Parts: sequence; C-alpha cells; structure tokens
Amino acid sequence: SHTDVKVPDFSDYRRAEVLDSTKSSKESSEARKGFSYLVTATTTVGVAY
Amino acid sequence: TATFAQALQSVPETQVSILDNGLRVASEQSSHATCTVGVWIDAGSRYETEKNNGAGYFLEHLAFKGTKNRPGNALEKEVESIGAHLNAYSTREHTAYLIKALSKDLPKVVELLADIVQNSSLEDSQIEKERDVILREMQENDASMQNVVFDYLHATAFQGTPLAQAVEGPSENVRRLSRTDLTDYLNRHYKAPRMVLAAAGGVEHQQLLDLAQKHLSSVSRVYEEDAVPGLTPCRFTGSEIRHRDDALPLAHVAIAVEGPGWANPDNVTLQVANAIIGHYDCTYGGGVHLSSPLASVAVANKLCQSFQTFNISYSDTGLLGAHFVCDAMSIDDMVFFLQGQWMRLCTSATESEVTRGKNILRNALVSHLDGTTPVCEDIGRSLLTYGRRIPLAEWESRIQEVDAQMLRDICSKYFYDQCPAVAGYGPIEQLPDYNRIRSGMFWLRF
Amino acid sequence: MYYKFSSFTQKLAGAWASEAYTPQGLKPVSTEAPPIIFATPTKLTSSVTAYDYSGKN
Amino acid sequence: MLSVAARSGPFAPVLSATSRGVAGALRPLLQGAVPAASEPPVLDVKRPFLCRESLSGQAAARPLVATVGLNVPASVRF
Amino acid sequence: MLSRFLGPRYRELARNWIPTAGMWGTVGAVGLVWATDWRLILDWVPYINGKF
Amino acid sequence: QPQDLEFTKLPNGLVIASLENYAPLSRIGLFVKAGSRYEDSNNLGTSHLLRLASSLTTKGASSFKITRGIEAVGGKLSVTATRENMAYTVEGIRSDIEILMEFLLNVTTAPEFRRWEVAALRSQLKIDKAVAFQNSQTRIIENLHDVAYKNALANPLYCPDYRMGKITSEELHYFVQNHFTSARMALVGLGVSHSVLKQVAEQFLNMRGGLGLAGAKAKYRGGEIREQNGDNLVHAAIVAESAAIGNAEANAFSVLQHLLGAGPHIKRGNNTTSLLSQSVAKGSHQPFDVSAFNASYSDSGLFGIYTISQAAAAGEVINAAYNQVKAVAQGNLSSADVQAAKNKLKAGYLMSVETSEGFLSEIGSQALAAGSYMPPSTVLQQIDSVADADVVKAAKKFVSGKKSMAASGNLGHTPFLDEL
Repeated sequence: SHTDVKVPDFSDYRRAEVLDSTKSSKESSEARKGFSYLVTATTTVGVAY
Repeated sequence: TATFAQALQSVPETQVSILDNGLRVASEQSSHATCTVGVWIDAGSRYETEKNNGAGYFLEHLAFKGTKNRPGNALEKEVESIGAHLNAYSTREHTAYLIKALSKDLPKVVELLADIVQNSSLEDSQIEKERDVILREMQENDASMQNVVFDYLHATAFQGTPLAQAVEGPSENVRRLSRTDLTDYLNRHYKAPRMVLAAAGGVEHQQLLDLAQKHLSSVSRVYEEDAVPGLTPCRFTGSEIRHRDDALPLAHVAIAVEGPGWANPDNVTLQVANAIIGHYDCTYGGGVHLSSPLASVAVANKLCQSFQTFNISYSDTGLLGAHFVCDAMSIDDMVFFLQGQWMRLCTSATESEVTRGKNILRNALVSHLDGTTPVCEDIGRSLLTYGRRIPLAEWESRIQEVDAQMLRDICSKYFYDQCPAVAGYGPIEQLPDYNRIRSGMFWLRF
Repeated sequence: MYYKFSSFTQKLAGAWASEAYTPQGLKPVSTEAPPIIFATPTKLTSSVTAYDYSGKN
Repeated sequence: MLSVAARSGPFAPVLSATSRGVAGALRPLLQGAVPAASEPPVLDVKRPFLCRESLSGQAAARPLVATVGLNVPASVRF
Repeated sequence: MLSRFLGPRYRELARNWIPTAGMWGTVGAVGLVWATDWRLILDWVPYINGKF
Repeated sequence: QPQDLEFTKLPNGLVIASLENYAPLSRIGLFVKAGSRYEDSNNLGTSHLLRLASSLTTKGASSFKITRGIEAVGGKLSVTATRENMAYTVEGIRSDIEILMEFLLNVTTAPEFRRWEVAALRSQLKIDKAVAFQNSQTRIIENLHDVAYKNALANPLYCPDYRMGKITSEELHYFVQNHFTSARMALVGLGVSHSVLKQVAEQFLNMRGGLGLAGAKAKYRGGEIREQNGDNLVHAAIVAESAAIGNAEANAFSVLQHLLGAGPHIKRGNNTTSLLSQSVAKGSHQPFDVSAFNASYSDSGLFGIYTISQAAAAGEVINAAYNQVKAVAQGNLSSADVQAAKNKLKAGYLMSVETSEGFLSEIGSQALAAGSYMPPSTVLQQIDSVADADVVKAAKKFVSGKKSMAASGNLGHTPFLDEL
C-alpha cells in the first residue's frame, strides 16, 4: 500500500534544535533562519564592500 | 422581519450534561421527526506506538460484526428492523459511531450504540475476514490519488512523530495483527471520560440522559494500570516527498505549512484566507469572471484541473495550504501563481476581499449545519476539541472582528517566509525544486 | 449513502451509496503490497537523558 | 412521495444531473478531472448523396469484406 | 487617462505600499551616500568623522 | 416553532409557496417542467446546455455581474435536472435575498443567449459529460432509458457527441419560449416571507402566460443493449414497465423495492434483510451488490433489479436475483418483512426531507405536480395503507411483462434476455 511509504531518519543530518521529535518547532525556527540569513547578510556586506 | 445575527440568536442551545463515569452527554433539539445519535471517542491513530498502527481502523471494521448480547448479523437486522442508518469513521484523532434513525425508536438505538461501545465480540474468523477486507480496501484506496497525497503530506510533515502514521497502518501490521493487542487497545482507549454521546434532531435531553444513565453507565472508569495516556506535541518538518510515476495521466501536488491548532482563535481568520482563495474544478460554470484570482488565472491559462485549500487542525498543531491536480506541462506555473496569492494575502489584502471571504465563511458555517447528522458531528467534535459547543452567534461575533490588517498580520505570521511541506504524485518532473518553492514563499519586494 | 467524513475539511459531506457505505472495492481478493527498496537504512536513536546539577557531595 | 429523484433511494444522483453556475461555499465531494485522452484522426470529407442517381449502388447487398494491402490502400466492400 | 486608478481599493493598496516604498527609498539614499562618500552626510554620523 | 407553509395560485398559472423558517440562510428555488422529456430528435442536448447556461448574460445583468454578485455575497446558484423538470435554486444570507431573487429570475426568465457565449460553453458541456461518464452507473442507466423507452424519455440528461458544436442560440430561445411558461412554474422559498415572494412574482414574471408546448407521451419498447468494454466487473440492469407517479401502485412498488433491497443501511454491511442479497449470498461466494431500481415518472415508470457482479459469475447472480423476484411474485413473503420494508420506506422519506435542500426539492416537486403540499404524516399514512397483496401484484406485473436489459462489462457469461 501507500501507507508502507515511510520517511527514514535524518538524525545524522538535522540541526541540534530540531533533533527532538517530541518538542514542537516554531519556537527555535526564527533563530535558525536568523543564523542562516545572518550568514547571507554578512556575505552580501563583504561583496558589496 | 429578522436580521442575520437575530436569526443566529434564535438557534437553540446545545444542552450538555455529565455522568458519574465522566461521559459527556450532549444534545441539540430541532423540530424534525428524525434524529442522529452518535458516540465520539478521543482515540485515533495518534495514540498508537507504531506496533498497533491499524488497531482503531480494525476495531471500526469489527464493531458492526456482532456483539456478545447480539451475536452476528441479527445486530445488523436490528438496525434494519427500524430502517436506521449505521455509519462510522476513524480519523487520526477521533473515532465516531453514529446512527441516523427516527425519534420513536430513540431508546433502543442508544442501547445498540452502548453495545458497540462495550461488548464488541472479536471472533478470530471475523479477524481473518476483516483482515482480507482491510487489505482489499487499502489496495482500492491506492487508486484514489488524493488520499495518497494526503497520507504523503502527513508522513512528510510530521516525521518521527505519531502523527505521520496513517489511520489504516502498514500492510504488515494488518498481516500480523493478533487479538490481544485489539483487546488492549479497547481497554486503554475506550474509557468513559474520553467519550461524548451526542444527539441532534427530535430528541429530549432528559430522556437521552436517562438512557445514558441506564445503558452507558459504568463503561470503564478505570485506566487498568493507573497510567493516563496523553498526547505529546508533534514536530512539524519542512520537507518534501516526490513519488514519480509517469504512467498516471494527471499529477496531484499539495503544499502546506504548519497550522496553529484547534483552540488558537486565528483559525477563524485563516478560514477567511481560504475563503479568499477558495476551490475550483472543471465542472464549474463561472469562466473568467470568478472572484478568486487563482481560479480566474487557472481558467484563463488552462492551468489546473482542480484546486482546493485546506486548514486541517489537530491538538496544538495542523496543516494549512493547498492541493491541486493538473497535467504535467502546467505544474510549475500553478505553483508560482499559488505562491503569489499567498504573498498577496501577506502584503496587500484589501477590504473587499476580506468582506467577500467573511461572507463565504458565514455561508459555509451555516450551510454545513443543515440536517441532524452534521449538527451531531459538530456537537461531538466541539465537545472533544474545544471542550464546549461553540454557538453560531459566537462564530458570527468572531467573524465580525476580522479586518484586512489582522488578516495580513496572521498571513504574515503563518505563511510568510516559512518552510512548506510538499507532497507530489504523478508526472511531477516539472514540480519545482524545494529551493525554488522556499524562495517562492517570500517576496523580494515584500 | 448520506455522509462521508472527507473533502479535506474534517467534516461529513454528501456521498453516494457505493462510496460512503461500501468503501472497499468489488475485486475478489487483494492483489499485493510490494516492498520498498533502498540504498542503506539510516539509524534511529533518541537522546533525552540530559544531566543534573552540581554542588557539594 | 413525489420528487422522483428523492423517491429512488440509491439512484438519486444517477437519475438527476446537478450543476452550478456559481460555486458554493461548501466544497463538493469528488471534484473530478478529465484525463488527457486520445484524439480521433483527421480524415478528408466524403461525397454526399443529395440526388437519387448518386444513391444508386450505395445500398449494401453482400457480406462485408475488408482488404489490407501492403502498398495498396486498404479497401472494404459491402 | 489614468482615471481608472481613482478608487478606495487603489487608495488602500497605495496606503499599504507607502512604508515599503519609504524603506526602499531609505536604502537607496543610504546606498547613494555610502558609494559616493558625500560630505554632507558622513560628517554628521559620529563614527565616520575620520576621513574628512 | 416556525410558521406553516403557505401557497398561492397566481392568475397566470404560477404557483408560489413560502415557509418562514426564521432561518439564518434562505433558499429560494424555481421549479420548471422543462426537462429532457420535451426535446424531439432535432434539438437533442438543448436541456444540457440550458442547464449549463445559468450564468450567461441576461438583460440587466451580465455574466460578470451575475458571477461577481452572487460570489461576493457568499451565496450560490445551482440548477438540477431530472428527465421531467429543472430547478434553479439560489441560497444565501437573508439580507441578500433581494439581489439573489433578482439574479435568479433574470437568469431563468430572460436570458439573452448570445452566440459567442454558447460557443464558449459547448466545450464546457463536453467536459461535463466526460466527468459525468467517469463512473459506471450513469452510463448503464442512460442506456437503460435509451432501450426502455422509444420516445420522450430516451432523451438523455447529457448532450450526445454528434450534437456538440451544433446547438445554436435560436433553439435555446425556442426551448425557453416553449417550456419556461408561467403555467408550469413553482417558485418556492424557505426563509422568506410570502409578501416578498408574492410582490416579486407579480412585479417581474408577467412576461409569459401560456400553458406552453407539451404532449410528450412516452411509450415503451423494451429490448437489450450490451457494452463490451473489458471491465473485470459486470454491471446489469433488468427492468420492466410500472405505474406512474401519484398512484397507490407507486407506493406498492416503493414497498417492493425496499423489501427486495433498496441500498445499504450499515457501512460495510452484509445486507442481511435484503432478499436478493440473501439469495445471491446463499448462491455465491464473490463480492457483489444487488439492489432494486425504481424510477416512476408522471406517465410511466421503470422497476427492476440492478446487479454489479464478477465477469465469470454474472449469470448466477442475475439468475438468482430474478428467481428471488419470481419467488416473491408467487407469494413467498412474510408480513414481518413487509412491515420492515414499510418502516424502511417511512424512514427513507423522512431522512430525505431532513435537510433544507431535499425539503425544498420536495416542496417544488409537489407544488409542480399537485399545486399544494401534503404533510409528511399523510404520506406515512398512505405508506401504511398498502397491503402485501399489492406488493405481490407489483412483483407479478414486473415478472410477467416485457423487459429492458442494459449490460456492461465482459459479457461472455452474461445471459441474454431470452435465457432469463
């Protein structure tokens, strides 16, 4: 059936803030995209300089 | 004469009473000669531990195949003795057994429901027969691509949690399914404080309360281990599942974000957002003059076969998004247009669209609650989710609080710059990469 | 015949007699449930022990 | 019991066809979609028979015999 | 011939788009000040008073 | 308690009925005796395109105005069609009923029927016929009506493929000016007072006055049709002629179909009380379903059996069902099963008039056929006044009459009508 189709574990790839399947997301999600857009922002500052 | 708010005020109130067991007995009375009486149980597929995944569905199968008091099809004959309709469903969070009947047979039907509550005989030959029937209807439900996409979206949106597993479970669980685990599931998930006996139509609340005190007294009241089963939260995962099978003629794609839940009131505002976008399929007769911009664009450019928008809510979680079936050669373009509409609701929601969505939501909320059966369903799910039956006047008061500013604030809260869950099935080569979709979930012009 | 719990709305909608009350097909037997093959299955493990406080003794 | 469509129990939406010009607030069950099917081939038009002399000989009188050639066009006789 | 663009919906659209356009004008002004080293502005910013 | 249903027979023949429900949403519908019964062979499929032309340009309201006006208030406009009558129903909030009735009556009285709009609409009717023929019951009931009647009811609900691209605006205007006449209109309203409906009907619908073009008089021919399409299941419908609507024999045939099996009562039920299901289940071991079909129109009816079975076991299923009906016709029935069938019929009618849209359909149908409303208690008393000898006589009329058989599937083992 299509109910046999199961996603395997990604625990060897996930971030530390979303490793737990019991706690909810959307609490640390803004911190994660803040870190990623901070990396993007400082790269864009460097290339603009 | 009467206005809309006065007419909603004139709707009768749902009477709710309690038992010593913890049963919630609720009833809404109208002037109909028929009635719908059902039992709603807070036990879905979310309460299973991955080794009893098909347990509630298999109980729903064996629930109508005889009891200890009424062995076998004679039970069915009883439901056909009075001309009653016996229906049931199982969800990821709820289970319901409901009977439509007349009012004059209102005692015995309650007793019949009580039988299916607490005396369900599980014969082993019936286990093998219903195992074959479950395998047959899972291979039948594989043909319907919409349910496959729904299950794929739930599997990829809540990975590693008890909300990813399907209602019916995997096939191997159906093969090795014993009777002891069904008895354990019935013992630990069919207790009295997780049950609502709901009646709608030509009923009396005192007579129904007396019948529940007679038949539905002492259902379980005991956890049998002094271990209350609870529900941990389920982690939403922005991810993507793509089932590529080019032999199918059409492709189904669903894109969702994480929803707020049941008790969070902005649900109502999010309903208005869906009412702005709406639904469309090829059998409609509006042409290019449809009010929804997505529907008008899809008609004009011949993009999609059909689309719909959903706001599915579970206990402090949910999915919120769109699902469309279309040919391969349009898929990417449809995604683009859909994302544009979402960002429009995040940036430039106007007052006329908000008023139209509010009118559509009022029409949907009242037009759903016609007849005894959806009213009984509303009562049971309201006492199970909110803990109370929310009146339609309170829905009207909640709709009237919505203007364009809080609508675009809520849409910026939930839709804007968020990781979606994408489920695809069919010729989905032109379905864009997840980086493209995540880029399309925000605007550079804001 | 009257209502089926569907249409992505968590509600009962209008359905036919052959779709709401006979959801199984009229095929004689179920055909097959084919397995899924993969490169290499990943490892699944949990971590919730954490630690405790520190002090004297 | 009038209302023939409602009098027939299971065959209620088979004996009556319902469509809409303006979509409702409630989403319909079984939205449905036309799959991309095949198309018939395009053939040149044939001679009409609007006089009695051209209809002379057009009526069948023999068992029908098909013939497929390799480099001969496929023919049929009545 | 722009009398089509007179109405309450277009007024609400423009009113929604004032702060984003103002912020983009602020970005363009700061970018033109920084890339040209204008003495009318950097002499007022307290940190950048070293090259002039 | 809401007010009683109240009627008014206008001098132009229009029948208006209103019930003040004090409902939050009002539903208002016009019922017209203008089905596919009234098409001859030169205007086939006109009723299908007229059904799909409910949002075209009218006088005073264009297509854009109609769609954007009904869609802004949240209400809906829909149209349903049997083979005998159509119904244009709008529904919406009671503060919007004035513009909703304006839109409904402008749609249903004076459509402009422009050429380019129906030229756009013909592809839509092709798509509609494809979606409607995606299932299997619709095609076999359509062929059953094709073979059961020789005229005036063999005209299908959906436009034939040869007529697509051939319906013009002139024959749509001709059909409207013949069959949308005021002597065959029932304007019914739930949630609206009689004053508003009466004043709108007197102010706007004095355009046509005549009785209209009628005189169909459908006749029975019988026979069979076979559709070899290679499905693993075989669908079969074997019917015969039966009495019309509005008679005691129609109630006898309804009691007979609820005795023989008239649809499921239990989700994934075993159909214990259905006699045909009992006979096939004692005869077979395969998945199947056998039900009883009854379609009783104003002048004639069709009653019979409908089986879906396997390709290799269609003959035993059809023979078992026919032998069960033959056993019922000989007098092999008990009074408890007749009482159960009567209770099933009463509950089925009362559940059919449960919701507001089914109730309004019942109001419009009884207002068209009789000009008044029978209360449901009188209908239940008419159900209760049927003897089992009338059921035996109805089964004997079905058995001893000429038949119409429509079959679809792999019909290698499917018996012909001479072998039943």
